[PDB]
Amino acid sequence: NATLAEYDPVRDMLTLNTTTQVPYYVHLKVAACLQMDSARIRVIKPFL
Amino acid sequence: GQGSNTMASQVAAEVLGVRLSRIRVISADSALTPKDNGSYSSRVTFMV
Amino acid sequence: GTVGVRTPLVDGVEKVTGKAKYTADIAAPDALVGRILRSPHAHARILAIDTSAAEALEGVIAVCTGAETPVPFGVLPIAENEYPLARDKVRYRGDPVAAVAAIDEVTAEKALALIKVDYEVLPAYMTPKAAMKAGAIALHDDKPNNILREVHAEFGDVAAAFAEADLIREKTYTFAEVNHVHMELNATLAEYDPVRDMLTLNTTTQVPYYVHLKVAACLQMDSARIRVIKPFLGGGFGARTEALHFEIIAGLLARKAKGTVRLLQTREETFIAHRGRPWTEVKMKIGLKKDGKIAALALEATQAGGAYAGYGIITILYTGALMHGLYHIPAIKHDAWRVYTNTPPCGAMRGHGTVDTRAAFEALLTEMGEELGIDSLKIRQINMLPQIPYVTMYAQRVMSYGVPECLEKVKAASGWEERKGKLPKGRGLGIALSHFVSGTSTPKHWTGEPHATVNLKLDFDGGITLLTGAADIGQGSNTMASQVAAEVLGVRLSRIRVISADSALTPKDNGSYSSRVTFMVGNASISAAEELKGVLVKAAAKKLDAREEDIEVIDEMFMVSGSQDPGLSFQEVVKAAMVDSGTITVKGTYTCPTEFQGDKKIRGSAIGATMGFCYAAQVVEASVDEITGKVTAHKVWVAVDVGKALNPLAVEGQTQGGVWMGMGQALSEETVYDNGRMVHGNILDYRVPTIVESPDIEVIIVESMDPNGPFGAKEASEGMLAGFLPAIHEAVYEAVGVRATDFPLSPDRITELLDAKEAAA
Amino acid sequence: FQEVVKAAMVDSGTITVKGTYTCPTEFQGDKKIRGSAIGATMGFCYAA
Amino acid sequence: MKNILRLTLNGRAREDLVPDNMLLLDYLRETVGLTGTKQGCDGGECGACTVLVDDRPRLACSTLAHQVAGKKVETVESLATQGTLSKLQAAFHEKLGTQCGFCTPGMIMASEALLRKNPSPSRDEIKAALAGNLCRCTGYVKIIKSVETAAAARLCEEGAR
Amino acid sequence: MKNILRLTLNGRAREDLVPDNMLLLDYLRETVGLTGTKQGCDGGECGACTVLVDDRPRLACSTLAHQVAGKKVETVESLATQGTLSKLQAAFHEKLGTQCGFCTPGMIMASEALLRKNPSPSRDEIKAALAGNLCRCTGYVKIIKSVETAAAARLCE
Amino acid sequence: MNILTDFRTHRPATLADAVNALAAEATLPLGAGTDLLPNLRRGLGHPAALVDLTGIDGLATISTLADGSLRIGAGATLEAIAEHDAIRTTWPALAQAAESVAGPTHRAAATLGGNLCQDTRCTFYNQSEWWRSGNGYCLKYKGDKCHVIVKSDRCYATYHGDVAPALMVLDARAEIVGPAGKRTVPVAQLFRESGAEHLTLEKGELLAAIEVPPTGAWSAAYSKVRIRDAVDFPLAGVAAALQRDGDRIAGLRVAITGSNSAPLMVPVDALLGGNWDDAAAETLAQLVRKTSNVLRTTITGVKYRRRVLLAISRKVVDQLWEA
Ligand SMILES: Cc1cc2nc3c(=O)[nH]c(=O)nc-3n(C[C@H](O)[C@H](O)[C@H](O)COP(=O)(O)OP(=O)(O)OC[C@H]3O[C@@H](n4cnc5c(N)ncnc54)[C@H](O)[C@@H]3O)c2cc1C
Ligand code: PCD
Ligand code: SF4
Ligand code: FES
Ligand code: FES
Ligand code: FES
Ligand code: FES
Repeated sequence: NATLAEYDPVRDMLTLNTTTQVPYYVHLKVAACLQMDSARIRVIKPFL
Repeated sequence: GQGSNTMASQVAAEVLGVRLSRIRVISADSALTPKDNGSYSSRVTFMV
Repeated sequence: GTVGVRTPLVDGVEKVTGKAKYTADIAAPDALVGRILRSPHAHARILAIDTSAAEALEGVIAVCTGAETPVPFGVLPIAENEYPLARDKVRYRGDPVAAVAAIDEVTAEKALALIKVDYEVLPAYMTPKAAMKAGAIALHDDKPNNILREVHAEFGDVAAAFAEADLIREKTYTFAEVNHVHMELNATLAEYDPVRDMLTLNTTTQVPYYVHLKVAACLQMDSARIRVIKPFLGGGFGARTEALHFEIIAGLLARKAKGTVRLLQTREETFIAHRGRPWTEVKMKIGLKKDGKIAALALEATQAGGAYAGYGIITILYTGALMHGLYHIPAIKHDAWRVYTNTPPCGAMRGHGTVDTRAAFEALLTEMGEELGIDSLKIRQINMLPQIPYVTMYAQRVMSYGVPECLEKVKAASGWEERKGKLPKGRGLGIALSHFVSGTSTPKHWTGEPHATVNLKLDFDGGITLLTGAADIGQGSNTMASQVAAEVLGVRLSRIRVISADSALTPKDNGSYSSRVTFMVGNASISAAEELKGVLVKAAAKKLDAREEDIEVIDEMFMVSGSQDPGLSFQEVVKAAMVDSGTITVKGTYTCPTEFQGDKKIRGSAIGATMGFCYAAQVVEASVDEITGKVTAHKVWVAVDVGKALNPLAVEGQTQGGVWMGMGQALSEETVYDNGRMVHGNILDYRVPTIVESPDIEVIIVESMDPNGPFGAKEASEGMLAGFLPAIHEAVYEAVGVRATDFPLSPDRITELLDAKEAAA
Repeated sequence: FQEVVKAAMVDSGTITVKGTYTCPTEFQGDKKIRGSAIGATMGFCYAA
Repeated sequence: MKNILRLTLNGRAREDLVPDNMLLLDYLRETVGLTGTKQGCDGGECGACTVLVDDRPRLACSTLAHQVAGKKVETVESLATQGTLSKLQAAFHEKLGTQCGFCTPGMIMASEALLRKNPSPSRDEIKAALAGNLCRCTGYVKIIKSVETAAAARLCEEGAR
Repeated sequence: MKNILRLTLNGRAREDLVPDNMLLLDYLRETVGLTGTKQGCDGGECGACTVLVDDRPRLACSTLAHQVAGKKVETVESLATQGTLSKLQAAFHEKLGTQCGFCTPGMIMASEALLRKNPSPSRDEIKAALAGNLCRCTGYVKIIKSVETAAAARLCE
Repeated sequence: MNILTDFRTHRPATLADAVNALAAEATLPLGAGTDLLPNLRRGLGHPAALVDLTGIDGLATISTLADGSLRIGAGATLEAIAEHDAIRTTWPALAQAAESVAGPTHRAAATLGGNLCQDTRCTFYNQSEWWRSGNGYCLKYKGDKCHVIVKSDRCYATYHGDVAPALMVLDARAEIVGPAGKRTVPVAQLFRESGAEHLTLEKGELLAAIEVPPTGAWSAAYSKVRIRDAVDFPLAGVAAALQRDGDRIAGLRVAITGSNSAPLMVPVDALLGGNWDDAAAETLAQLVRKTSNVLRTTITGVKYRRRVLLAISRKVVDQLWEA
C-alpha cells in the first residue's frame, strides 16, 4: 500500500496517486474527511 | 491487472469496425476521465 | 468577475519554482543522443555519402541520410521544398545532410566525423541582387531566376492620384535581417515504440498541429500512430510556427533506432534554424496635399529570404497587405520580390512581414510633414480612417478602431505639446503608429473545420476541465481561455483546470501564429462555456422550480433574478445536473465569417485579412552621444487598442515585450554572413538588448470594443512592434539632425551619418 | 477510415461522444425486501 | 576521471563521485536532476544558468562542479518552503516578471543574490545586477517591478523604506 | 559512511559513492532511479526484487549494494534492445504470464537466469527456478507457459 | 551533457603545488573559467588537465603595502576590486575598468589574473568546432592560414581585456611565479602583440599578483565603448593618467585595448610641456591612431572601432584635465 499526495498551498489544491481500485470513493472520502471541496481534489490511479 | 483497459478497447473497436491499435485508452484520472463507480463486484466488463 | 481583472498567469507558480518542465527537462532514461551532420558549404551538390564507418562505431544505434526522407515539407502546401535530410544538394551552410543517434554525446560527435560526404561546391549568393543576376545558379529548379514570389498590385489610379499631390518624395530604407532569439534552445524528445509502431513527440513548437502533419507526411507514417505534445515552451515569437527539420529528424532517428531519441540543439544551431525577419530593402514614395492629407503611395520591397520557401510567399504578401487599414489612402501601388539566397531560410517573426515597410512609411510621412510644416503627431491624426466600419481597398473590414484615442493618449502622457521640439541638445521625441491582424481569418489547410474548438468537462466533483489544442508560449493563452470561460459561467478562475496541446487529449488547434489565439480560441471558449452554462441553468431551474430565463449566475450561485433568496451553490447545481446525465462534456467552436476572409477575386488577399486589428501609437524619447554615436532609448509611452483587455496585466507585458523587440531591431540587432558563413551565431555578437540600455515602457490600454471579439477583444502582442523603429528614427533626427536609412541605428551607422552631415552644409 | 475522418471533420472539427449504461430497475432486487439490492445483478458467472 | 565532491546543495549535504570535467550545470541537471537551472546559450552569454554559490551569483555553465567543493550552492528549487513561494517568487508571478518562464530561474537567482547583499536596491542597482540576464518576453519592465516589490515585501520596518 | 562502489549495471560502468549500509534494492530504485525492481514484502519472502548478478538470481532487498562491487548487474530495464522486447518479455506479454504486472520484473529476471543456465528446462525445472517468486494474479499457469514459449523461441532464434 | 575533453582537474592549495601541476603537458591554469570554459566548450583547446587556482589560500587577498602601494593577489575577483573602498578612492581607474567587464555575475567570480590573461578574440576563432573544422580552422588553432590578414605571418586576433590598460597607466607591476622562481615585470610587459602567443608567461608560469604604486600627483581614468551597456567586450578602450602643472601637461600616460593583439602604451612625449587644447588633442588622436592597428577580427566594422578609439582617447584626457 502507498499514496503520493501533492498539496499545492498556493492554490489550495490536492493531487493524489494512490493504490486504489476505487478512485471515485477515495475522491469522496478525502474531500469529506479533509473537509475540502471536491473540486480542489484530483485523484489518479497509476498502474496498480 | 484484470484487463478493463483492453476489454473497453475491444468492444469499442468491434462496434466501429476498427483495429484495436487505433484506440488509446486514458483511464482513472479525475481531471480527464468520466467518473466510474469502481472495480468491485465484477461490475466493470458488464457496465463499462 | 474574471474578465478585465489583472491576473497572474495560471501556470506562473511552476515557472518561478523551476517545476515547469520544458522539452529538454523531460526525463527519459532510455534516451539516445541525436545529432545532425550539417553542411559546411553554402551551396553544393551531394555526390556521394558514406555512413558505413559511423554505423560500425560502437555505441552508434542509427544513422540516416536523405535517402530515407523522400518527402519534402513546407509550412505552405503550395511550396514544400525542404527535405528533413538533404537530397541532391544543400542550399545554406547548416543545411542538414545526415543524422545519428548514439548512446552519448562523445560517441555521437565521433559518429558525425566518420561520415564521408563528397560535394561539388557551387557558387553561393548572399544578396537578392546576386541571386537574381542572369546566369546565377537557381537554388530551386522551379524558380530559374531565384525569385520565389513577386507581387504587383495597384489600388485606385495611382498615376492620377500622384498628379493630384502637392508634394511628392521618395526614399529607400534598408533593414538588417534579425533573429527571434527565444531563450530556450531548440529541442525534440522522440519516443518510438517499435512493439506497436507508435511515435510520441515532446517538442519546442508553437504549432503542434503542423508538426503532427509534417512528421506523418515526412516519415510516411499514419497520423493516427503519432502523438504530439507541447510541454512548457520558452517562447518562440514566430521561430516555431512551422514544423522544423530537427523535429522530423528526431522522429526519423527514433524510428530507425527503434527507441527513444533526444535531439538537443546548440544556440548556434538555433540561429541556423532561424526563420527570422529577412533583410529588406524598401523604396517608399508618398504623395501629399499641402494640408497634410495623403494622396498616393507607391512602395517596393525586396527580401532576402534564405534557402527554402517556408513562409516566403506569405511574408512578401504581408509587405503590402498592411499598408491598408491604418490611414485612409486614396491609391496604392505595391511591388515586391521575395528572393532565395544561400543563407538559413527566413520566416515568421513578431509582426510577420509588415514591420519594415511600416517603419519606412512612418519615417517618410514624418519627414514630409516636416517639409510641410505639419507636426508629426498631427499629420497622423489628419489621416485616420474617416468613418467606421471601414472597408479597405484590400478588402479588410475594420469594425473597431482606437487610433484617435491612442494618439491623444500618448500625446498627453508624453507631454508632446510642451516638449516636442523644445528638448535639450542631443535629445529627441518621435511618434509612430503601427497595427497588426488578430489572426489570419483563413487557415493554411482547407479542411472545412471550425477555426477553433474548445471542449469542457464537468463531473460530480465540480472541477471544470477546459481542453484546448492552443499553445501557451508564455503569452498567456491558458489564462485567457480560463478567464473567458469562467466569466461566462460566473465561476472563479480557480474552478478551471486547463489541459493543453497534447494531441491525444485536446481538440486540434491551428497554432499560435498571427495573433489568432485570443480572438479565435477565446470565442470558441466562450461558446463552450455557454453550452455548459445552459446545461447547468436547466438543472438549476428545474430544482428551483423557476423558468430558465429567470436564472442568474452570480459568484457561483444560481438564483432567480431579483429574488430575495440567494439560490443554489454551484456544487448543488452540479449535483442536480448529474442526475440522468453523469459526466457533462460540451464543445464550443468559432469560425471567421467569409466576409472577413478577403476578396475571392483578389488571389492572396487572404493574407492581411482578419477579424480586426490591434492598433498602437507610441512616443519614444531618446538621446544620442555624438562622441560614440550611441543612441539611448530612455522611455516609450505606448497606447494600444486591444478591443478589450481581458487581462490588463498580460496586455501590458505583451505590449512591453513587443515594443522592446522592436527596440532591439531598431538599435542593436543584426545577423551577419560572410560568404555563407554565419558570423553572429551567439548572443554576444547578435546583440539582444540587456536590461541596462533597455527603455522604460509605459502602457496605456485603449478598448475600442470589437463587435466580434471575445468580450470585444482583439490581439495585443504584435501591433505595437513596428512603430518603435520610425519613432526612434524621428527622435534621432531631432537629437542630432541626421536621417538614418538603414537599421539598426547602431553607433557605427550614426557616426557615419554625423560625419557626412558635417562634410556637407 | 482516414478519408471518412477527413469528411467527418468538415463543419465539425473534433468529435467527442458520450456513452452510458444503467441497470434496469427490474434487475435491482425487490424494494419491499430488506437489502435485496445486495445479490441483485444483471447476470451471474457460473463455474463447475 | 571521477573524484569525490562534497558541498551543500539546496540545504542538503552532498557527497558524490563526479567527473573532473563536469560543468556545475550538468551536475545539477543530470546528476542531481534539478532541471530548474537552464541552458540558454553556448557559454556565458545569457545568465539562464545562474545559481548561487555562497550567496553570490555564479554561471553554472561556466563553472566546473569541482570548483564549488565545500561551498553552499542554491538553485531556484530551494527558494520555496515546501510548496509556499518565497516573496521574491511570488512577486515575479504576481507582477508578471515572468512570461514563458525560461529565463526566470536564472533571473530570480540573480535577484536573490542582489536582495541578500543590498536589501533596498535603487532602480539603477537592480538593472546593474540583472545586466547579464537576458529575457526575450518581457522587455524587462515588469522584472524590475518584481524585484522592487520583493525588496519592499522583505524589507525591515525599523529602517528607511 | 559512503564508499566507492564500482560495478557494471545494465551494460554500463557505474562508479558511485554509496552508503555502506545501502541495500541493492534502494541503490537501484533511488540512487539510479530504476523502478522496475519492486519491493513486495518486508524481507526475502516474495522475489519481487529479483535481479541478476553475474547471470545468477539475487534478491536486491537482501543484498547490500556494496556486495556486488565488480560484478555485472542486470534489472528488467536491461532486457529489451532499445524499445524492442526480448523473446522472454514478448512471451510473458503474449501468453499473459503477466496481469497486474507487479511481480513480473522479478519473475522475468528469475526466468532469464534459468534460461541462460538451462536453455530447455522441463516443466518441473521451471517451477523449481520460480519457487521463490510469488504471484497473486495468475495462478502461475500462464507464467510456466510463458517461460516454455520463451525457451523455444530462444532455441530457434 | 556538454562535451569537454576528459581532463583531470587539479585543486592545489599553494602556488608551488599549482606550478608543479602546470609542468605536465597540455595543462592549463584555471581561474573562474568565465573565459576559458566557453572557449573549451567550443573546442578551442584540448587540455589533459586544468589547474584550478581558486582554491589556493591567500591568492585573492587585496592589501595596501608599507610604501602605500596596492597589492592584489591574482585570485581577487573583479567584483571585490570594483567595490574595494581604498581602490575606488585612490586608484579609481582600476575600479572603473574592473566594473566595466562583462556582466555582474561574471564579475562575482572572474579573477584579476584571469582577466589579464584572457585569450585574444576573432570571429573565425570564437566559433564552434563544426564551424571552424568546416572552414579549415586557422593559424591560431589547428590550421595554417589567418583569414583576416592572409599573409599569415602571424595571428592578428584582438586583445579586448579591460583591466590591463588601466593597470598600465597606473604603472602597475606583475609578479610572476614559475619553476624558475619569482620575477616581476612592468604590467605592460606581460603582453606580446601576437595573436597566438599574446602573453610573455613561460611554461609553468602563473601571474601571482599585481602591485600598484602610490599615485602621487597622477590622476587616471578608464573609458570603454560598446554597443550594449553591459556584457560586451570593449569595441575600443582607453585608459589615461595625467599630471597637470598650471595649464601644461607635466605627465601623460595612455594605454589602449580592444584594438591590437595586445593592450598597448601609446608614446605621447610630444605632448609633454604643451597645453591641453584642440591642437594637442589632435596630436593625441594621431599618436593613438599610429599605435593602434584596428583589424576586422570583430563583427563590428574597423572604421567605427578606429573612429571611437581616437574619440574616447580625447574624451578621457579631457575628463581628467577638467577635473
Ligand atoms: C559573454 C562574455 C562577455 C565578456 N565580457 C568581457 C569584457 O567586457 N571585458 C573583459 O575583460 N573580459 C570579458 N569576458 C572575459 C572573462 O569573462 C573575463 O575576462 C575574466 O576576468 C575572466 O577571469 P577568469 O578568472 O574567469 O579567468 P579564466 O577564464 O579562468 O581564465 C582565462 C585565461 O587566463 C589563464 N589564467 C587564469 N588565471 C591565471 C593566472 N593567475 N596566471 C596565468 N594565467 C591565468 C587561463 O589559463 C585562461 O587562458 C567575457 C566573457 C564572456 C563569456
Ligand atoms: N484583448 C486581449 C488580447 C490578448 N490578451 C492577452 O495577451 C496574450 C496574447 O494574445 P494574442 O495577441 O491573441 O496572441 P496569441 O495569438 O495568444 O499568441 C501568439 C502571439 O504571441 C505573442 N507573444 C509572446 N509572448 C511570449 N511570452 N512568447 C512569445 O513567443 C510570443 N510570441 C508573440 C507572437 S509572434 Mo507570431 O508567432 O511572428 O505569428 S503570433 C504571437 C493573451 O494570451 C492574453 O494573456 C488579453 O488579455 N486581452
Ligand atoms: S586573426 Fe587570423 S589566425 Fe588569428 S584567430 Fe583570427 S583568423 Fe585565426
Ligand atoms: S547557459 Fe547562458 S550563461 Fe550559462
Ligand atoms: S520570460 Fe521568457 S525569456 Fe524571460
Ligand atoms: S522484496 Fe520481497 S524478497 Fe525482496
Ligand atoms: S501479475 Fe500480479 S502479482 Fe503477478
